[PDB]
Amino acid sequence: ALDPLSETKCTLKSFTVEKGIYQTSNFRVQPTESIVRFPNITNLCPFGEVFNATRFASVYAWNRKRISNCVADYSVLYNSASFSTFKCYGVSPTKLNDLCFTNVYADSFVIRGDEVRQIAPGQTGKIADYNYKLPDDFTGCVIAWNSNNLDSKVGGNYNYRYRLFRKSNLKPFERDISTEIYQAGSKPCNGVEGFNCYFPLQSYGFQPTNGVGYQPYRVVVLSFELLHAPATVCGPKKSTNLVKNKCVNFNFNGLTGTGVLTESNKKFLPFQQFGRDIADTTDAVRDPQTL
Amino acid sequence: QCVNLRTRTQLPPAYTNSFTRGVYYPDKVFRSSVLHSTQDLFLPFFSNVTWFHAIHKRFDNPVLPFNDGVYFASTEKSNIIRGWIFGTTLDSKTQSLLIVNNATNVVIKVCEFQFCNDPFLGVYYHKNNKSWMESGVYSSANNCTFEYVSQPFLMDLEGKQGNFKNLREFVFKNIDGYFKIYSKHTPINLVRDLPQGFSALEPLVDLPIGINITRFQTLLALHRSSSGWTAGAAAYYVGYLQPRTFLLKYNENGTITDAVDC
Repeated sequence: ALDPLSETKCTLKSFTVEKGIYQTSNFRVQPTESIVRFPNITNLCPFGEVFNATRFASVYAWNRKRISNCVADYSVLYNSASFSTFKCYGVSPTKLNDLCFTNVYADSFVIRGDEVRQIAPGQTGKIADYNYKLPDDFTGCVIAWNSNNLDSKVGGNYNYRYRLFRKSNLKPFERDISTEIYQAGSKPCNGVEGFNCYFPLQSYGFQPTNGVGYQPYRVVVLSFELLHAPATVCGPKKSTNLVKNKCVNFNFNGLTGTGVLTESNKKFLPFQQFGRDIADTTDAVRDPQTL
Repeated sequence: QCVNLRTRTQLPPAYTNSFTRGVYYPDKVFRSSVLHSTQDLFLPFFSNVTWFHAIHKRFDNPVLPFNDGVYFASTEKSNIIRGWIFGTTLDSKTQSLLIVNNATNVVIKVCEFQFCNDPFLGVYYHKNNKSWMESGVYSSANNCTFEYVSQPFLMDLEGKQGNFKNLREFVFKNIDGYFKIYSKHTPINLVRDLPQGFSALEPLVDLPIGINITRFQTLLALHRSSSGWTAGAAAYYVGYLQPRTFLLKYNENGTITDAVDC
């Protein structure tokens, strides 16, 4: 590796060299930069809706919004700092953008501060058992935002209620809005509560003077599903500027390679994204952003 | 809901030969001045295609199979064909893919449509203040995932009869859950409702549906001035895809100009 003459002697395996021409190596231009292009991320789902909904459903009547066929930037919520608690199971919150999912649901409801501990896999309580239960294999996410300055009312917000007693425990993601009187004894309740009978639902005491444990918390549960069906929702992909006339590594929306990109005069069709040579080799591409 | 067109009589399954029709771009790849082979689902040349007629009692609207994929050659004057149905049971039991054209824009939906016995997108009092707009193809639907709308368009909903000057050919294929669609529009001179010659079909929309489809049905519109409605002149065809091998002659501008069935 000192000089080309010495590289000759190593190839020929001779300390002496005769007159002529000898091949010794293979020159190759190493890539300098790396291009990454990906089309715009328009048509985002309104994930801010459930996080900042004008009105929330009750706990026993927990609503659900489906999220699919869109790009969902999960790092916006993580870095938004508009929440009281945030915790994801199985996958970190900053890493969800690198994943694709078949279906994602948003179960929104409001609870007290101390009741947030029950929303997690393997928990039990008034909320976990009779109102809203999660499976032990829950690998979703849970976000909580204190709404004491928003949802509390003088005398308690009676529009938000929850179940205190039930004849049996709920299942994962089960919902029940029945007003059946919880029976304990053998006698019939006759539709009214009392001795060994109790109306299971009760209203919340969300007043402006509540504490950290009793104040209202706008909670949303984000469960992710990976099924046989193809992915309908994914995170956003990064992009950069467009380099030209320089050897780089290509990473387009669905293509990879290495070569010198340069303008051309080819005429693609409107629904034609990339090209091929006579030997099925790539020789031209359309930028995902600019046509 | 349950009542159907009592003035409906089914014609026998006539057949005609498809000379060189039904060739589409199997991929979004550009190729210039070459001749490439490809093994995919195509319509074999000079095959038989089921003829169908939709006019007031020669009005055909049966349920066909959709095992491998089919074709349409929709040529008409009154724009009777407004959309299609695709599904296994075509009721609330299984999911069903719905495509409709309401004379202002195309709309695609996947819901548990409990379809009627004789669904149609009709219009009534088409004499004054028509405005070219729709004026109940299913009874109920719930728990559904997909919705889509493309660019708008204007359709003529007036009752007319005569010769046709337009051919709108379509293809429908299920690609590993993706419901791919191809289409083309060209002027014609009507002969037997099956114009001839070669023309390539371009991709229109890709749809991640994921439904296991086995049947389909047309939404033939009806009009009057469901049991006693009229309909203008219209006809169409139905093909059947098969796993053939084809050559594709691309020109300089990436356009396919000829083909060969191997």
